[PDB]
Amino acid sequence: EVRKAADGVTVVPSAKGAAPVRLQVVDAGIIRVSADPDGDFARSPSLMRVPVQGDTAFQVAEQGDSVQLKTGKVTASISTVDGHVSFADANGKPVLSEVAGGRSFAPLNVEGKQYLSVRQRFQSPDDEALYGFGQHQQGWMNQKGRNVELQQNNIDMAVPYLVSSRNYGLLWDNNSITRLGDPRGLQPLPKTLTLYDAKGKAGALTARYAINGKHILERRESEVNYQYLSDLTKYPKKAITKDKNSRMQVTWEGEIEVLTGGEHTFSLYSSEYAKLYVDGKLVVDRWRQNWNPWNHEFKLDLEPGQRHTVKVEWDLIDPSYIALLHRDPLPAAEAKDLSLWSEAGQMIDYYFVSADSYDQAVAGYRALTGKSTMLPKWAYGFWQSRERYKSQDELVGAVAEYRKRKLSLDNIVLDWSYWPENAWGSHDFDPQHFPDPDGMVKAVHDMHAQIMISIWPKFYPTTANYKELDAAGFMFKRNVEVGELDWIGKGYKNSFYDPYSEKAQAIYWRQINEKLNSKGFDAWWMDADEPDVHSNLDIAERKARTTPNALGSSTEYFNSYPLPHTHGVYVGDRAADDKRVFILSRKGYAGTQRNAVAVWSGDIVSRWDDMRDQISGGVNMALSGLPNWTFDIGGFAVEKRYEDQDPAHLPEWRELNTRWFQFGAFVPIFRSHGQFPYREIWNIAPEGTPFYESMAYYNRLRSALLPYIYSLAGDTYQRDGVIMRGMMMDFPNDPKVRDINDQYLFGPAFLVAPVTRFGATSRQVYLPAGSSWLEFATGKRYEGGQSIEAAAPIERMPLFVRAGSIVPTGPVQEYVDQVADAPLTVVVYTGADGQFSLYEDDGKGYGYEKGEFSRIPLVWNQAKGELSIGKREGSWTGMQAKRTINVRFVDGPRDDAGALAPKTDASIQYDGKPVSVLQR
Ligand SMILES: [K+]
Repeated sequence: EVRKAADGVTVVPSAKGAAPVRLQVVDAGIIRVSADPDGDFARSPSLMRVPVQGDTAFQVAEQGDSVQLKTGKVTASISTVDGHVSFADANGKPVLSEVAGGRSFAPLNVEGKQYLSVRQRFQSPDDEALYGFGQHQQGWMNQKGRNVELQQNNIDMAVPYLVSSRNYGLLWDNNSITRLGDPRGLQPLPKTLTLYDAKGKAGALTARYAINGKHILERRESEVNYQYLSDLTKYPKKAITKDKNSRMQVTWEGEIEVLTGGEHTFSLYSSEYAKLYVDGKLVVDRWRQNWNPWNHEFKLDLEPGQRHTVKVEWDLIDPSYIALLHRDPLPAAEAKDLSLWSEAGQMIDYYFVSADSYDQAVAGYRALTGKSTMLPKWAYGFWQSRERYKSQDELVGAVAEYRKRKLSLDNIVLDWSYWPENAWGSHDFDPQHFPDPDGMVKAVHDMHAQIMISIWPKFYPTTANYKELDAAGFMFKRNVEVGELDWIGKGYKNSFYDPYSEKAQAIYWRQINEKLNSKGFDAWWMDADEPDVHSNLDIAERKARTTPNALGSSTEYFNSYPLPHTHGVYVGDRAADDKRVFILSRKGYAGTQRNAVAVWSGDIVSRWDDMRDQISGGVNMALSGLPNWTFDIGGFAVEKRYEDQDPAHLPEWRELNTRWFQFGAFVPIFRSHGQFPYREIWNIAPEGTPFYESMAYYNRLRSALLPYIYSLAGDTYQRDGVIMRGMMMDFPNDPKVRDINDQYLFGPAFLVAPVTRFGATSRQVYLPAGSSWLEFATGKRYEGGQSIEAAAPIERMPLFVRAGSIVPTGPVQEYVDQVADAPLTVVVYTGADGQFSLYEDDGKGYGYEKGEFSRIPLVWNQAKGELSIGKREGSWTGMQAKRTINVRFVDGPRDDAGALAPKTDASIQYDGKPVSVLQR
């Protein structure tokens, strides 16, 4: 049967067991595909979707084995035999096809409900590149051929939108644990491997337990598994020590042999120090803080009948976590497919986005899930934070010292534990350490800074606020019922609230409005919203302690917690006054950009590996659709050699933080944070060192680049754009940029290549083909399509500017708008044609929604040597009707290249009427 609707068609395939399939035209280039064994297409209401104003017109043709739906941009074909869908572009060129017979549905019976675990396979060629699907920690730029599980965790963020080099995007509308690649996930070591111990006896590896390097006991183990709290009960009791000094060690040693040949993948999930050798070669060498283990993946080509040695070396403190897990190759018929799997839902439901560019793929995500709210302009200046300022004098003193040193600072952050110890969730202030919070806020504001404060979803059962939420049915009960104690003092019972209902959101915000917003705080730091009820619980317990919610089970809704949670604060803060909202959330999700939510990569560590990993994490985050993203400059948690401030390791501490500070100055939000040692510029290193010189320079350069940066921020809303750009976005025809994991573009102009090795004074940098490049620090010109050894002394990061870039700049400022009516300096990097439409607005309220913004077109014609400043369009409260515009040309080596106050070459008065500036 074929049934036509006003917005698409439903096909009931003739083959036995093939599911009915429905197509809906959302817009000319956006097609919804739903497949449901029952044929009714009933699902829980989508959380990520917003309505779309689109052209839903289409034509139908029915020919033989297929039904064709045609829009102005797409032809979608449906098999009448098995229902499989294939998409072609306007010219009939194939873009993406489902696998015929490529759907899977399996029953899942949990929490009194019935769900389907669903899988869709698509045909995928060897040369397809894939990006997005959230923000992850393997250092993978390209996701092709990789296995990636969406499971909200401290440092691992789920957003189910994927982008392809084949000119499409896919939104997978499911809120449960989800898998790209292998639908099975990671297996215990012996499931598809034969094991031999250190004496060659089959069936186990040899495990040895030690305290302070002294052997305690040895035993055979067929699994390497202390992954979660429930697994720790098997750790040998005589091998445990809780001394403040003392450490523990475990080794596993033996050999593995596979049962089927091919590419095998692995994860060493670990905290504290962990090494792994295969065939004598070191393949994992990692440190994380004991309470935040994560996956460290590797892969090997292996064939049956051949043994390979394995040696795991773990050095830990109580408690720490480890697991060695494995995936064997999929069947050949499946192994090359693009596969998407979800644990719980009602049907397969996804959206095909036709995309002539990577930019258009991101724009389709914003159409489907919401435009990205504008953030306040001050959010794009420098943020200073600490875990934690322990008194209001410490916080205010940090602001005062930035001002005394004339460094640039816009925003200061107050972390957790400002409340009385036994009153988490009251939002009260301990008067010993915060005697006058209203005065704290006023003192910060009087120094022209904004203040953000930590608010968790966490409540102690003794607080009035807990009891209010609980009496209304909006407190998860299990964590308090089992008596789980947190880490504060002697340990406190606690739980987290249920954000899914609008009544819960109203209560949560009302408590915060009365206690905190009334005091003038500017921004909300919405931490731990995975939610992180008790760290390192197994997944069954995380689910049980967050269920039921107002809509259903935490199995159906495992990844969606931050969306309603941040929504409630966004709506309440926006209703309370006319200023723009700012939220920093530890997790994003599909749609969170519509609630004025920036995100960060979580409690990563002060390690060069983690720094490097954030480059590909940030690029994939932007291609997933979330444009306001940051990290802790220098890392969150630190090894003992850094916390104890061992002078032997001070040079590396300073060099890591300096390189990471250079990098942070060129990501969407610029923010210093972390655990002790203190992270303010002068506490990293004193004035006189190259570290201080470097941090001060990039701190001030950021303020001069604000006109450029904020124009990009305007276009995250106006043009559904991004700020951090993968190199493939602007060079989609250069295959060499598809897999490079340590370079990116900061807007259209700046190629950024952070230095991630101790003692490096240079690094290799690949310059994309098709453009020439100007070295920011010197003006030296380099042709595209080459790798160079770029100079990188401790104090400077490799930075190159694309020929034809127009970069609006201003004077160095200690805070946003310090100098009112500042002159604008347009810097033109010559060598090709270019254009840049400068967006400006009041930076403060929602007037831009009603058209209160201006655009000044800037056009550079390389043949003529002419910068055209076009007619201004639009106006806003506080706009400069007449203004000074300086112009500076960089066409090659120049002595003041990269200077904070460089020489200008022309200066004109602009009143909105078009004006031309010639280089000759
Ligand atoms: K507001």
